[PDB]
Amino acid sequence: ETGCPANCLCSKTDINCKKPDDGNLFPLLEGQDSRNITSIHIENWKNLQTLNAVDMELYTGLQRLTIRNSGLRNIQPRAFAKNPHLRYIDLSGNRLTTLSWQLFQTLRLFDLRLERNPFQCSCDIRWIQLWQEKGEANLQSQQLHCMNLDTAVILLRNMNITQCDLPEISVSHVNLTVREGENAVITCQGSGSPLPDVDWTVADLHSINTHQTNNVHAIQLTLVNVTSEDNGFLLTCIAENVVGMSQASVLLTVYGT
Amino acid sequence: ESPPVFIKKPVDQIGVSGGVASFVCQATGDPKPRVTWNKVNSQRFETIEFDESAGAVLRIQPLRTPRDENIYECVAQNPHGEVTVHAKLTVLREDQLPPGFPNIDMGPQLKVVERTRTATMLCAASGNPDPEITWFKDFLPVDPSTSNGRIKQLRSGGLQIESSEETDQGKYECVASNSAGVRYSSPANLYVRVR
Ligand SMILES: *[C@@H]1O[C@H](CO)[C@@H](O)[C@H](O)[C@H]1NC(C)=O
Ligand SMILES: *[C@@H]1O[C@H](CO)[C@@H](O)[C@H](O)[C@H]1NC(C)=O
Ligand SMILES: *[C@@H]1O[C@H](CO)[C@@H](O)[C@H](O)[C@H]1NC(C)=O
Repeated sequence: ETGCPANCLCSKTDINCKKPDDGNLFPLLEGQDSRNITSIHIENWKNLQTLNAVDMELYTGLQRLTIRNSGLRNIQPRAFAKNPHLRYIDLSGNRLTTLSWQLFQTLRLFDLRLERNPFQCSCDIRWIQLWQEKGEANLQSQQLHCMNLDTAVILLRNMNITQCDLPEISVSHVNLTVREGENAVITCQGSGSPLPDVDWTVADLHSINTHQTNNVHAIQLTLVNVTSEDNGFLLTCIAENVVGMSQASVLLTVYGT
Repeated sequence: ESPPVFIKKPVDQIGVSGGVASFVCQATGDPKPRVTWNKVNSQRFETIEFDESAGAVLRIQPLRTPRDENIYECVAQNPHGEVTVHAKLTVLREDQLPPGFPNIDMGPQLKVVERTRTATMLCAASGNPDPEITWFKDFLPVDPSTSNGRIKQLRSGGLQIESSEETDQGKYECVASNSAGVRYSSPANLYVRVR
């Protein structure tokens, strides 16, 4: 009758579900009022184990997400792709054994809370250690723990994974000038451990373009029959592993008729 | 006791640069087998597991050519044996598409249905030969036979879900295929509301 989901309280901007709930479905508000919701707070949901993209996608205005002291075991890839204004996320007190920085790549986070989760020490959480050190999203303030395969529990700041750092990247050209109607070739290459994926994120280019592969991962970008509409385009390459991301770019210049 | 047999063999895919391709494998056996895909770790290559890890979809998106063109292998394993099947990925450029390559004329839309009510997701496609429509939900093929009888694929191509249940909620896409290749619609979510 209200649209507000059972055992939550709703206003036009906030949804609070803090009373113990046995349910396993994420609370969905019924109505097009969804895009104006800026704050969702969930707590004491012991059976809420997974968070799906489909649960988050309607809340396009969301700025603050709290899922706290509940049963959360995992979050689907790209769960937050449609919540670009999400700058505060609290996942403390759940059952998270691991977490990927890729979940957060599209967001500008001010606060991300991860205390009281059962993390396993691995290279998949090196990024968290790194965010801590560089003061990202208030991780520096937090006392997180992880577990080794021998069951020893340590402070995250004492974790010591070898051969596990940020990817490096380079490109063959600093700038590139081409005549309209001709071709051009350039290479981007990533290195590091573990070996990064490498992509030319160049979909909005108007010219026809092909991507071919070549302890280093190199992708050749071929531009064919180049058009003037791509003059001044920034050709961007990205190099990604589980630890983090590096970017490199080549300015394209197209001259002629 | 019985070694692994594939009850779903992956099929070759010819996709479009910028689009999606999927390969499905699933294996039976006693004990229940475990399957895995094979060939670097990429957001563009996603494995979605099902049937308690005895099934897996390899989903590649967005497609890049020529770099993604390859043979991909699904390996199934239990204590009585290990076995493998293969499938091929081709990726065409937008300017290379043959005239009858599948086209999505109108794709599925966002929909909300009340639980127990009927819901129909719509899809309409064209191409030459006349393209065959199948459905995917949460990156997984939809199998009407397990619904069961509850869910039908219509002649028009729509997915009809009678007696809506909570597990019918999810992200749906229709897939149009013919000898020229495969084309995915944009996704649409179906939400299942209370009562
Ligand atoms: C939501 O907010 C926007 C702009 O602030 C407005 O267009 C829309 O009518 C609002 N919806 C409701 C249900 O108040
Ligand atoms: C961590 O231990 C490894 C050997 O396991 C070594 O590579 C590295 O120097 C050590 N670093 C610290 C800070 O203990
Ligand atoms: C290249 O692009 C031009 C300008 O759009 C087009 O008219 C022509 O058909 C193409 N020519 C070649 C050689 O690719």
